[PDB]
Amino acid sequence: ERVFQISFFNLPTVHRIRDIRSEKIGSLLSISGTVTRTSEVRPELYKASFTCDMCRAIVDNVEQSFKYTEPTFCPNPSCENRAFWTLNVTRSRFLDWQKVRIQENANEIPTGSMPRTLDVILRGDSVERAKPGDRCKFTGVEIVVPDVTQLGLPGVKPSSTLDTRGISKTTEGLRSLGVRDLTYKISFLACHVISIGSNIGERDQEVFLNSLS
Amino acid sequence: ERVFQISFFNLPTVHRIRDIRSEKIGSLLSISGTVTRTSEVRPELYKASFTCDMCRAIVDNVEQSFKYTEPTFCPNPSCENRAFWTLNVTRSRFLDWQKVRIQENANEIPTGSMPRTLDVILRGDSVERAKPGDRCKFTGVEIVVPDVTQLGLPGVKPSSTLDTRGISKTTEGLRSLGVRDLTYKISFLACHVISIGSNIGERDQEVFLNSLS
Amino acid sequence: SEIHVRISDFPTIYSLRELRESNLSSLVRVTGVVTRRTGVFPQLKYVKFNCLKCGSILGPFFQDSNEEIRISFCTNCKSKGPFRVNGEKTVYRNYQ
Ligand SMILES: [Zn+2]
Ligand SMILES: [Zn+2]
Ligand SMILES: [Zn+2]
Repeated sequence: ERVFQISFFNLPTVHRIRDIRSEKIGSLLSISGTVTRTSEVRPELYKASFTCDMCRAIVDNVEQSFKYTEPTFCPNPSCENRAFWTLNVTRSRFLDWQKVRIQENANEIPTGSMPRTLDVILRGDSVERAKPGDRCKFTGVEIVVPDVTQLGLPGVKPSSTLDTRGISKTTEGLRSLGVRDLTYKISFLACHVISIGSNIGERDQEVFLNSLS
Repeated sequence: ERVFQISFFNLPTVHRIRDIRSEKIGSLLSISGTVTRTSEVRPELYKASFTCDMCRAIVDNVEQSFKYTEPTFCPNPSCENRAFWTLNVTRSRFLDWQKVRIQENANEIPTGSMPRTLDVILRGDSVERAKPGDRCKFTGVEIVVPDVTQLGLPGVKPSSTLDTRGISKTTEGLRSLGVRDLTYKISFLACHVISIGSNIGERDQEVFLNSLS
Repeated sequence: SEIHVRISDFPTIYSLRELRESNLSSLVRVTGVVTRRTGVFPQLKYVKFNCLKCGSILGPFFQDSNEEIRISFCTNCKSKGPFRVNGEKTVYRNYQ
């Protein structure tokens, strides 16, 4: 199956990198910035294939929601264990992935502040349309990415305990539970990339004249 | 597939129960004796079906050579372990099996000796053709059966050590070997059973007159 | 929560002496005189386990009468630890 990508462009407003707020997470939006760093084109696990460890039958086309997931269904009737799996990289399906770092434009910087950066992810055909040192307008979704950096920051960091109210227990004998941190940073996933001129306002001449009207 | 059985009869000589010797093991032979005990007709594992424990694929039609065997081939490419299997009783194929105990005839008994018994196995259509208290002529193969009874008997009992001459070893550190006893008793596996009259020389009369010429 | 269907008037009638391996895993109607019976015993029907690491009681599983059933995953500890059967929450059926 061919993987389809919808690219939106010509949004009415373009937002500054400092205008990014938490209420826009999960929303289509346009930003502009100067590309400072670009990464190698890499494969991303789109549709993985796993084999259950003791069933040893193949399953495929399991969707990946950002961080790496494993299925717990296992429609094979052989097992009674959901958690244990292994992943093969050859039968898995991949997507193109690039991380490009962008910076605040010079005129967009406030009076005394330093420029701040943002890591925006390009996938599919949008990969390698951004080059270091130019001004690019990205249209895409504001996403949120796990961040272990915020551990020492002041303020209460949200945590996530598993609720235990409908579990029957016995004190038979022979009390451990797992809690995960909810700390995140804002990133961007751009479906469309357009390169604005770095100025205020392809070697063959036949190529160049065809672009002009 | 149908299981076919060949029954041989009318052997030129019939052997007494005391004429049984070790030279005749694995040979077609005829004996006569008085049936004293007969057992329930039971199923015998002819062609078993196993599943490899970690492959969990089914295999069938594995021949059984007397005592219970497990395959070491495992043509499934999933495993690298030969020894570990499990057996299912439902998919397995079975056969008629009856153990009937026979005794020396009164005229065959020597001058001061006590009568000695022999356990003869009937399979297939030959089962239930032997009844307690009658004289039967069995034609079949003289077989040999493992016997733990002979442990305290005088004389050297053969043992079976594994030979270790073509095994490379290292004294890396961190010497146990398995030996099994070869002790046996002679039994009989009869393909044909015919009941001689208990005398020296079916209620309906229509059945009886049809037998007479 | 259980209905047992009793098949009546099976046509073929076998004696006990004519049972063979072809009758195995099949329906058979035989005549006979009862000689002895055991006491009624509880047999596991809906088996409930508890994990020794966590103490939680894991949901019931139906027990096949042919073979023993076992458990290998906790769903609360995500462990293969020692699981014990507690007869207080386990449901039973009569056996004779
Ligand atoms: Zn499985
Ligand atoms: Zn195997
Ligand atoms: Zn547990």
